[PDB]
Amino acid sequence: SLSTEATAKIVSEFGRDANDTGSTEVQVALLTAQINHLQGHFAEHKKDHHSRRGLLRMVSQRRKLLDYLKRKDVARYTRLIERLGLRR
Amino acid sequence: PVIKVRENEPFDVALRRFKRSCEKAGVLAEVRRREFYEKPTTERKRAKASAVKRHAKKLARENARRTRLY
Amino acid sequence: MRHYEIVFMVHPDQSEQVPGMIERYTAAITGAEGKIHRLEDWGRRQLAYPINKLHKAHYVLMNVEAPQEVIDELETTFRFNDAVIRSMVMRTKHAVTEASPMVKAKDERRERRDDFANETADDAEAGDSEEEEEE
Amino acid sequence: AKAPIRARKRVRKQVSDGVAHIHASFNNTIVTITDRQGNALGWATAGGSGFRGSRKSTPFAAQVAAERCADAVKEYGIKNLEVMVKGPGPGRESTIRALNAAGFRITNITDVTPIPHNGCRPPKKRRV
Amino acid sequence: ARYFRRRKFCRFTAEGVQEIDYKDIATLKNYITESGKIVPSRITGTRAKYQRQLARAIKRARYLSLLPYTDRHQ
RNA sequence: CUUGAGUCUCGUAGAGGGGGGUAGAAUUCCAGGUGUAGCGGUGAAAUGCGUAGAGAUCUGGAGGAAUACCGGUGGCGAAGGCGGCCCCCUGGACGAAGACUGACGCUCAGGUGCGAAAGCGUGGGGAGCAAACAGGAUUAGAUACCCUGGUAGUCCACGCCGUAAACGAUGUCGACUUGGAGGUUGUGCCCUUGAGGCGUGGCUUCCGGAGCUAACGCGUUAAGUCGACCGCCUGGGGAGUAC
Repeated sequence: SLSTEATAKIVSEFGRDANDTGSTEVQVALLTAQINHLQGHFAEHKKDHHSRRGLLRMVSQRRKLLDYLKRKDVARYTRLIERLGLRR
Repeated sequence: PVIKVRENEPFDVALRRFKRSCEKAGVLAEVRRREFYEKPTTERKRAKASAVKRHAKKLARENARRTRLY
Repeated sequence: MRHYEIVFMVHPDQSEQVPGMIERYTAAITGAEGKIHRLEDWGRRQLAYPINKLHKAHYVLMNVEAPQEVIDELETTFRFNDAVIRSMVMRTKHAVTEASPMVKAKDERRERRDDFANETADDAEAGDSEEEEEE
Repeated sequence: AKAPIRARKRVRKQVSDGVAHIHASFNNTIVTITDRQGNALGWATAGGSGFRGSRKSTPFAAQVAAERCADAVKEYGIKNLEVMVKGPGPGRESTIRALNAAGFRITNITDVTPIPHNGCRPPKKRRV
Repeated sequence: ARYFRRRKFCRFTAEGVQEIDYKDIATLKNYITESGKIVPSRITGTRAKYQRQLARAIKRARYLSLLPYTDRHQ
């Protein structure tokens, strides 16, 4: 779940300039905004484990498409992760 | 369990058939009996289970025409 | 935006409180750019069971659309409103804003079965005849 | 307890209508006649018929319990009746016949046998 | 004319009353015994879904005192 | 590349999860009203409660676990698991058009997260029921069973090792194999001629064919034909203990 206007902002800034959602950089950036909102909820609500199962799904598919991206272009990869302010 | 729904025309004998729709069953039936949590889903809800003897009967009707028992 | 259908009733004698409460409930909703698509009062009705004693109450369908944060503040107000005896607000899925199922009964209540009193004139000042503060 | 009284003629308040309450258990019936506003005008029981066992809890003992109490209240001057029923035990209908046989109308047979919103947990009893 | 969808003599012999509207008192008493509780979908011949939603809308209604919760309130 | 899968918005069914709000009914309780001799238990019975006024019953308040009802072959979860109604945060799956990426895939030791149930530390809560305990009853023996008294417990919040028959004791995901129909729902079409009919998806189920079984049974949701990868078993007793 993400807001319509957050979904349009991601598409404007990430992937190519065609404004698709389908691509490996932009799918990584669209998952990302939802992982970050859910980690907001899960600042409290500390007994909510059966939904936390959903975070580990959203994270895991992101681990697979960043694994794919690094087997391909190092420019797209090294640019994305720093331009999207991701991980620690 | 004379059942609160009123019998069509009042008489000294309660019309127990015409009264119940979902009263006493599961709620006041297992009186002085051990309460289970999840057994009732399969234990009491037996409406499909009780239809099968009627179906078996409605099948054997047809076969009695074909055998010339009928 | 998402639609939340609030229906509530008020203890007759305490109805004199609500014309003050409604004008705030509308100023917090239209203050968030929401809408009221009717706000229908049905008149005084018989309860099936008493709530805080008395067998009568007066029934009001507000029929809000509001963003979700504002409805969250309104169910807590209306539930703890002392004049309100009980209130219900229902889910967004399959929600109506037209063609009410109680259109006749509303007219029967207001025309005949009502209180006929000053304490429900105040209720009608909270009813279709809504007056509300300026935004 | 009971006294050996001369034949009865007596008047009390001539109230004409009442409610009866039938509290049905496994071992007994308690049958209790009240005023509509809700005050004991008299009672009888199945257990004072001194059957013992399971045998106290049969429709014929439920009938005669109803007949003792309905009788006694002819001095209270009741002429019409209603009953509330409270238990799952036997004398479903045979109690109703004794209230009618006392010469009262008994048109409203309201079962009020209370279903709590899942209340207090019952004794476990046999392990089947 | 096309897409008429319940003209006449089609879906059910016995008419469907509400789904999730709960504001009329007479439509809800269609599924309430005098003991004060919602009737099974096998007795009415509802399809189970329409009944699971009504079960919420009637309960919601009851709690708002449109309906009796118990036999003791007759 | 799409022939695998992945993603965006739209729609849909349900008791999925976590925190908030909220009414009424029995036992139970305080007060007040009414009222007289038994009540309870069981094969039968005694212990138990009662004339110091019981038992039952009416009126008003009280409190808490719980939510009686959705109750059906329904739907959801992770197996076990989930059922009052609302609001807030939010998962997972089922459809459909427009559209995009293009093996980004399968499995998973280790692993971190996560409890049916009771066990359980502090806080909160406590009404009934109850292991033990006591006494009756059985003689049928263990204070067990069975009955009456009766406590921890059961109940919530957070927290500790996650136990079992842990479930379709049918691993995961995917490919292939005559179908009709029930329950019931997205959606294309119909006077929706009957929880109806056909097109095509959805879980869920009855029947039975090819194949598969020692036998019941399974059968398109396999226990068939198979695919990879992982998990586990190798005679009884003694041991789910010992090390």
